[PDB]
Amino acid sequence: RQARKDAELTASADSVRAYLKQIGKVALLNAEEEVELAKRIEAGLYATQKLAELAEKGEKLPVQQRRDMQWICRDGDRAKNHLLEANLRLVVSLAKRYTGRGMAFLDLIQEGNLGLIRAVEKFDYTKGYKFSTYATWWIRQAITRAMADQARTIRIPVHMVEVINKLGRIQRELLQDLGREPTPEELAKEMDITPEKVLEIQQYAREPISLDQTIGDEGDSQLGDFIEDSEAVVAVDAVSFTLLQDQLQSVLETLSEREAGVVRLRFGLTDGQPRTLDEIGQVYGVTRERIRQIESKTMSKLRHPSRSQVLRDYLD
Amino acid sequence: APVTHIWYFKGVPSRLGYLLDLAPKDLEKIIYFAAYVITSVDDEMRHNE
Amino acid sequence: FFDELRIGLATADDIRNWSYGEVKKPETINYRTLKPEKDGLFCE
Amino acid sequence: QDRYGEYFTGAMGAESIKKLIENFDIDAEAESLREVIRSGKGQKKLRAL
Amino acid sequence: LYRRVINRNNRLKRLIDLGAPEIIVNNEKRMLQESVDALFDNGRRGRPV
Amino acid sequence: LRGSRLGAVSYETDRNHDLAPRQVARYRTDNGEEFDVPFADDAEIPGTWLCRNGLEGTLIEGDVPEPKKVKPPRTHWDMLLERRSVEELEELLKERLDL
DNA sequence: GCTTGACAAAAGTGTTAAATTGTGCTATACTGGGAGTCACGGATGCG
Repeated sequence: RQARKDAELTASADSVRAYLKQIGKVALLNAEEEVELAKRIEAGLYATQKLAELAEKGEKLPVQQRRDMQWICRDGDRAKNHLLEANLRLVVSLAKRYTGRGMAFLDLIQEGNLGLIRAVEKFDYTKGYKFSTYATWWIRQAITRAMADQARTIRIPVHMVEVINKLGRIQRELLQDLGREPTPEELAKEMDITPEKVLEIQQYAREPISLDQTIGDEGDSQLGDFIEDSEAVVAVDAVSFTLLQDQLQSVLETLSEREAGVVRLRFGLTDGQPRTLDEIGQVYGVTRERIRQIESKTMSKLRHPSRSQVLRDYLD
Repeated sequence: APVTHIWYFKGVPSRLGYLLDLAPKDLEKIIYFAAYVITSVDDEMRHNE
Repeated sequence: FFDELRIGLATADDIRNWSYGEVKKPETINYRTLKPEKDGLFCE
Repeated sequence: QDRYGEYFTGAMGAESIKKLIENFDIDAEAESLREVIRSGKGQKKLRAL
Repeated sequence: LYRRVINRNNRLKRLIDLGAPEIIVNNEKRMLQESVDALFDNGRRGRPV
Repeated sequence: LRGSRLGAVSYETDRNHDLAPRQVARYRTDNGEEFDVPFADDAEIPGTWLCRNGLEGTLIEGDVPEPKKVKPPRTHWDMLLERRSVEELEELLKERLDL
């Protein structure tokens, strides 16, 4: 009945259970059977590039060799595919170390596969070393690079996450020396950096929380309902400025004719572009210092309380 | 690569399954890389003697 | 003005039309200077 | 595939279902179902309906 | 969730470039489909993210 | 608490009857589509642009193709030449002469 | 309704140094996870 069968009905929707069984459809290779594959890959690649090298000039070749070269290329490609498939189990073994540290397990396996690929494009039989020994380093490289590059919503770069890991490991380890969680003094005494930089690093290592968490001992309110907006438009100000635009530009400006005209350009009230002295001295037929003089006259006359009394109340 | 909207792959009824006349489990196997399916076949090598 | 509300099944072309840009990069905001990135999920 | 992979086309995943829906014809199954509903008596009638 | 797409898609864009074996690309496309399914409506398939 | 948005609000005078002169350019894309961009009075004429559809495009007028170029990617063959000389590869090609 | 000239402060150019960011590389050998069930209507089939 459903009680017994349900435990296996979902088995088809678990890539962790299914990939690890579809993976093992090829037996793991040994040392004797991989040098041949590597040599054949190298031969195929070199022949493939020699086709282009010769075609740069153009010549015709015997049919037998013409077909043998293509066979070599294809079968070296097959050798590469076989070698890639023969070590996905090692990839999984290495990847299963990093489970739970942000990245998804299957993503870690895929990145280990990328590391395996880059390893096979450098494994050299001529040195006599095993494929596993060389490829483990590259698998770790790829997996760790990915896990440090995209395991956070905010990307702390490789060089920064590096020092963050150094700080974390030192903080974890040094506790046993004194029985306390190290503070900036103790951390700085061994990180070879000053306390303020350590504080900056600790702040930089911060991670964002989710708004969807539910607070209030009930599943009704949310963390985010009570977020006050600091940017929200306030109607009164929207009104007030308009009134100022209808009080400053409209009334007080219309009291000195051309003498007030300089204020229109000097402060850019009519266009928004402030203008320098000479730039508005040459629109008329006067020098920059004449503009300065008329501006001083206007400032002295307008600054007087008799007119400033109306304009002051906005921010008195 | 292409992708299929989940709301139509399943839901009792599975709109995609009824549209293509495939059972939900058979359709599940195809979409999710578990079995092959024949898209088309040419009669020139089926009725050719 | 509102007379009725239609709910169709969006095709690929409609989805392309609805977007003024493509998200080609997975970062949200720069960890430093706190600004959106050039191709992230928050790009200006 | 090795012995006559040239005679046909087979695929898996959502791409193959894309092709299947592409070649699927609406005018075809409609008549078949309309006939089966009335032609059939038992469960087949309900499935066609 | 969106990132889980943009990542898995991007890596797939790389894997096609490298011409990786069928298993690698099939697994990548399966993960892409699963991630899009989680993005649209989580929990209707398998365990939720 | 107070929340921030990495933004701000302004309320100065909007208008349409007075506007700075646009300089409109159009770009054709490698996917066959064309788009338009209005630029400012500075009279700049950029030759390349990145369009909405996620693909780069070039000015329809067609001035100064390929403005700039970047280092080509490295390839498995280069990665092989870094650990082998041509003589050994030719020797292997000889070794694979027949079955 | 305003000029010549002279000084000092602020707004730009350019070269260089320092820091900040991105990609590659490490060779004994190791080879395939693990996590705390029942109730409801609908598809199939019996006569």
